[PDB]
Amino acid sequence: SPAVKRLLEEKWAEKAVDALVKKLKKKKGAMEELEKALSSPGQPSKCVTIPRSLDGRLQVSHRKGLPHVIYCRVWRWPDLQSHHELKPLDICEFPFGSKQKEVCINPYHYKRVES
Amino acid sequence: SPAVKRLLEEKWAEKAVDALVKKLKKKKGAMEELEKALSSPGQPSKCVTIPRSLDGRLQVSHRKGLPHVIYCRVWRWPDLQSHHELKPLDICEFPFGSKQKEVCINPYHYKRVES
DNA sequence: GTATGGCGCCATAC
DNA sequence: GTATGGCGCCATAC
Ligand SMILES: [Zn+2]
Ligand SMILES: [Zn+2]
Repeated sequence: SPAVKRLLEEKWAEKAVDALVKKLKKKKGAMEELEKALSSPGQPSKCVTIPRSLDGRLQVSHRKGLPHVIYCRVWRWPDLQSHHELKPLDICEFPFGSKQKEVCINPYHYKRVES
Repeated sequence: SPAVKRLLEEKWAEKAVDALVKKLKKKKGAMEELEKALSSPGQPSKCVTIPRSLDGRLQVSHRKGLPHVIYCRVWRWPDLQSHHELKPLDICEFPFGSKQKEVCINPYHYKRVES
């Protein structure tokens, strides 16, 4: 209940972290990994995963988009448009490209590239 | 293209009339019936129908709600909450209650009842 | 029971 | 081809 506020158009992201924290409060020690990672981009951070839809897309308060794009745009670049502006760092084990069963929504595992 | 502007949070209704006009430009003389009806509540008005979903609900720019509630709230009471505040007039042949195959979204075929 | 909202699937706009 | 968005179906909150 207060985890959402601490992790935090504003009312749409609020609905998005909400969608997220519900998935993370269920995973083991998962909320903890994320709270630390919002603090330091340079400090090492563990992967925080959510399940992957067949589509790839995640729908949040009736808007539908890719998960790492969503949570980056909540926590880093609010002007972020599409996944092309994103690229995964070398740190991350479950990037969106990976097509693996889970997908990392830790916002600092990706850098923004304006092509 | 200009029909939408003439029939006309504002940018969500704009997306809704858009969803609508596309269905009406396909029906025969249907756009015409609606243009007249936005003018006069007291003047007699023909039914303007759209298809009915099994659910009943209509999704518009990612929000989902009942059709007569949507188009009433666009064109009459913007503070309208649920379908309980609505009741169909005696004029209408395809009210939402009717569960018929089409459904009348002419905003003036319904009156608002605060219970 | 009713209300509400996401996902897989599909249809349509570039 | 990629992007985008609605509907039927289902799962969950009252
Ligand atoms: Zn990662
Ligand atoms: Zn009618």
